[PDB]
Amino acid sequence: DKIKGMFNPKIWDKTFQDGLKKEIEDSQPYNWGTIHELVNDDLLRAVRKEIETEIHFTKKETDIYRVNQSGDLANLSGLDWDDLSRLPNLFKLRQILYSKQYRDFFGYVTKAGKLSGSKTDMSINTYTKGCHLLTHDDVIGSRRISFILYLPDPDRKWKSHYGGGLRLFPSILPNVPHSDPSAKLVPQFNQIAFFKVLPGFSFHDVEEVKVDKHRLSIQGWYHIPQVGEEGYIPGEEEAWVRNNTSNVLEDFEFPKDERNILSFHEVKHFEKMLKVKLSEAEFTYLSQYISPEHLSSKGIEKLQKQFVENSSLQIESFLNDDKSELLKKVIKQKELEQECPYHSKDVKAPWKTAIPPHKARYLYIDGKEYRNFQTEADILEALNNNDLPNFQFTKDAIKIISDASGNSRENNFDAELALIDLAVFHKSTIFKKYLALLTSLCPVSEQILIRRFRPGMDFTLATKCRFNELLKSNPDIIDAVLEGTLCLTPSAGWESGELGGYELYMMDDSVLINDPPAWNTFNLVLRDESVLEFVKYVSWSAKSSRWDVKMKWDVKSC
Amino acid sequence: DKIKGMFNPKIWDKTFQDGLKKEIEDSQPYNWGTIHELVNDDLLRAVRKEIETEIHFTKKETDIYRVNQSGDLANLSGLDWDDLSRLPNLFKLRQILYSKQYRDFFGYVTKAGKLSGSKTDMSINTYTKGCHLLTHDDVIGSRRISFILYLPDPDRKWKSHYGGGLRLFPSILPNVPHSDPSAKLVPQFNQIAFFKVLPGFSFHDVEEVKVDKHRLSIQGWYHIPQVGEEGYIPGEEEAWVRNNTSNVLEDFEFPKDERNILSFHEVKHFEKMLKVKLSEAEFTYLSQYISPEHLSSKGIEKLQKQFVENSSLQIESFLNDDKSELLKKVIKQKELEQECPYHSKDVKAPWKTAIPPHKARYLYIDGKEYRNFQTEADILEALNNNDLPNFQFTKDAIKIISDASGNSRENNFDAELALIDLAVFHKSTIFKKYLALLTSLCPVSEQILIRRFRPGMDFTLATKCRFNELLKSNPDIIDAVLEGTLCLTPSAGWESGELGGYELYMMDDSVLINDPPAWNTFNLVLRDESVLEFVKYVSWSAKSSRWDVKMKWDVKSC
Ligand SMILES: O=C(O)CCC(=O)C(=O)O
Ligand SMILES: O=C(O)CCC(=O)C(=O)O
Ligand SMILES: [Fe+3]
Ligand SMILES: [Fe+3]
Repeated sequence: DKIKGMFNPKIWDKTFQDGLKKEIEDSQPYNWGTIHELVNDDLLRAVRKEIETEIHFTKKETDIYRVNQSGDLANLSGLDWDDLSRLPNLFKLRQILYSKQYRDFFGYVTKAGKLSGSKTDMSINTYTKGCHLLTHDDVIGSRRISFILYLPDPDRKWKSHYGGGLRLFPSILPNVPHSDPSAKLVPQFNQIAFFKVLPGFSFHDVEEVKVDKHRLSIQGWYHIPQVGEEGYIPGEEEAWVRNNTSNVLEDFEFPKDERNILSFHEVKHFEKMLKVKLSEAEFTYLSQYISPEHLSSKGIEKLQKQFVENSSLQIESFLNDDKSELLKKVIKQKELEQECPYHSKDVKAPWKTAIPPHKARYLYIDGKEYRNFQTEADILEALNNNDLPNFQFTKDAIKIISDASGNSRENNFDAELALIDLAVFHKSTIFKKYLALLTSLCPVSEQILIRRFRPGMDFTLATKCRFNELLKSNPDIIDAVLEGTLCLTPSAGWESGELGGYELYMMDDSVLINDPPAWNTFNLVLRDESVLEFVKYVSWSAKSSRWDVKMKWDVKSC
Repeated sequence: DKIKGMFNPKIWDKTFQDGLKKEIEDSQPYNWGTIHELVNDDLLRAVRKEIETEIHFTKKETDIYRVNQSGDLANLSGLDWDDLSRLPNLFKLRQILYSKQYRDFFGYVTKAGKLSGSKTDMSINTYTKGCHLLTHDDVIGSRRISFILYLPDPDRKWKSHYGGGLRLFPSILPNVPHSDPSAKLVPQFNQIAFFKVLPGFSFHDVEEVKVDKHRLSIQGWYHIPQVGEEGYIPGEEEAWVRNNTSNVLEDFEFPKDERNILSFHEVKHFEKMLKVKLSEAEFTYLSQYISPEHLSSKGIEKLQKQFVENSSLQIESFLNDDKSELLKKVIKQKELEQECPYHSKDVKAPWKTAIPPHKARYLYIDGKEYRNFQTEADILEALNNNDLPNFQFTKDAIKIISDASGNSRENNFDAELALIDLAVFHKSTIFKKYLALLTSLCPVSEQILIRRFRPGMDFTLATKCRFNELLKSNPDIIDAVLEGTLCLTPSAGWESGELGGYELYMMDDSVLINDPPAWNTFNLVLRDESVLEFVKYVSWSAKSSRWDVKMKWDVKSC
């Protein structure tokens, strides 16, 4: 048997097979398996060499990933699955993996039943330093089992600190993965990792590659049997796709994309002004935080003109010298002298973790009562007991925790307190008057968040604004959300190192803004329904978190 | 001189006059004066006797006062200012008070200028136990100087503990009086108190009469001179009335009549249900606070029917036995064993004082950061820095104050903590689902306040609901405010003693609800634009404060 002989002879042994089936049954957080030294060593070495000589990889980055790919439609990479003339060993590899012999073995140990021999579905990718793939479940089309065969250097050990681990996530509920993974597989040459595709459950990701090494892999899927194949059931595939394609789940997303309506006093002030002038006292108040260049008569005129022309502002050195210096000092001190929580269970007041991880992950201060979501019950409690932001109470709580601890260089809340003070400034009636002056728009609601995006952990994905549905019938209220981001990231290397963390606004060139983290910048965007936004995953190589203050307002023409 | 001789001879003495003018100039909180032994003693004694024999007084109560009056249009009291046949001494008294001789004296010492001799304007009233007159400024029509001549028993001293003091209020700003008075005059027979009417400033009230005594007085006004009189200036009166008749001041009112919009999760739950059923788990949650009789299938059906027919509910024994007993214990303990603040400066977290006192006075917990409004600056700071309610943070702050003090029978916050727990129950998603079930209305916003109305201090006046102006164009949102009051007043005697504190709803029989304070009642009223509501001034004779929880929701047909 020329097929059987191209695999490790152990895989044809009944005792081995039963042992592996048991391993898979007993695995966590959902059923998965691995086999070491799977394929004939000479064959797999020859495949690696063919790939190196015949395939050219191209970096592709999206919100969800950065991966060096070879699957371009025109086959300019050199990989054409319809014509493997220059890769005969790869041809042999695909043939043996989709053989009846292997499929019968593989379907048995995974309890997946019959698998398609003809619907071959493989991809060849490399992950180099900074490459990653964020949380997802693989539930697409007729996929039945996911597999990844790893081909890093056969004569060197791939090490845990290299990154590139396959990580698997437990679930709080179906389609609601826990923020932190519970298993990690470190890939080696000729090792295969695999799992039955599980709608709602099979959440996994590829840990960023943290060093200058090349993680080469062949990712594939076994599919539901097709017409004329063993195990084919007419209608099975159609039913599977339908049941996986066909908004209760938004309840499990935190923070909520919700704004609170402003006071009668506030709205009157904005209306009165826009039906042109700030008092000297009001300018004095603004000058406590904002640079003089953005408060001068001609500075304001320029900003007003820019907003009219672009429906956005990108302001540099937004905060004045005093506040910029204060914030830089306290943020740098926290970055360099304090320990950051790197698991949601370890996050303490005033911080929360954005969830679920197939949508976002980051730390935030919202001014609401402390939440740490580890169980379904924790989430249900929050939903039954909505509370509203209160930044002064949050400040108060911080002082009491701090005074109990001693307020040292290791545990002080100087950064959080300074950032909350900044949030309170932006919550002030006078700030919103200034915002109204710049935009000729009348804020009627607000949400303010302080965010920290940790290296190797944090990101958001491309999403649209959420309109205040109670305000939809109001003809004065514009069909848009005004969104501000005050970036306070003190480290460098973001652009040159491609460290992620950039704020991206695009139309659904479609890119409106692509802004790597910087220090003391203020972005303002009037978002209509279609505009997409995200903050890119922050690389482990970043020398600080991305820190910012995120602000959102419903607005009326005034 | 028959006129001069009917007054104390001292008032015609230049040295006396100048001394009095100086007293008035140097007085606080606004210029006022008093003269002792003003009138011929025999004359004033004869006037008192005529009043006792010839005038019948009738108790009249409104939101602002309770006073035994004699000014009925038909003159059934026996007092007819056009025919004093049976009161010739009263005739003589009016004549001398409006004489040129007296007006020249009175106008001089008050720096009020000329006064009308013909536009006589007097009223005769008695204040008996429980009678009072709340804060007001006397600024009506052509009134120039206010005076009150007191005629209690001439042969007994009126004592401070009798009450019935004339109290004068300082101002934070024009038309914004301080909550607490800064001067009090204790009336005696033949004593006159007076002040120039001052738009924006001349705020005064009559302290409740606290004992079974009869405070008889003649209140009057001197007016701007009329045509043909000394000092008449054509157009003066018209200009005065115009400048006093012709909404910035709502900024100074606390608490704000403002509701916060509910979460997306909440509104979805109500919509889903009303487009009929609560789960067993939801009933279990409700049963923690609410009596079984209001959660049963037929109990609910009855309430639903009552609300359909009346657009209101009046529920007795609302809370279950466990919670009723807990709340009664802690409220009674606070009433009987702890000291209540009786000046706004003495009110501490978590309590605030409703202001200004010509509109309302009471203590409330709103869950917002602590405020104590003693200056204009204090108010302006709050207005520039709006914050939102957070009951858990309020609870947290209470524990830290309590643990610093020792948590004794004298200083514990057991009542406040139990009341906040109750507020949190009513803030729960499941409670609002139950509310939606009872009413077939869909809450979309909320405000919850805990209120304490102290004996001898606290009240509100008749006002309409305030619509959420941002929601006016929404056709689904009903032009009404749903309003709940959970009364938790543990003392008795309210109705029999006429102790005030009643909750009054009336159409602008017009009375919808007149409900004296009781224990564990829940009133629910769907208020359209016109419906007026107030809580009547609580008598010093009440044996506890009125305690309640006030709830307001915007609602849609769902
Ligand atoms: O390379 C891996 O380990 C897994 C890749 C993956 O999950 C995917 O491409 O869907
Ligand atoms: O009787 C008093 O002392 C004052 C009465 C009063 O202020 C009034 O009737 O307007
Ligand atoms: Fe995958
Ligand atoms: Fe008065």
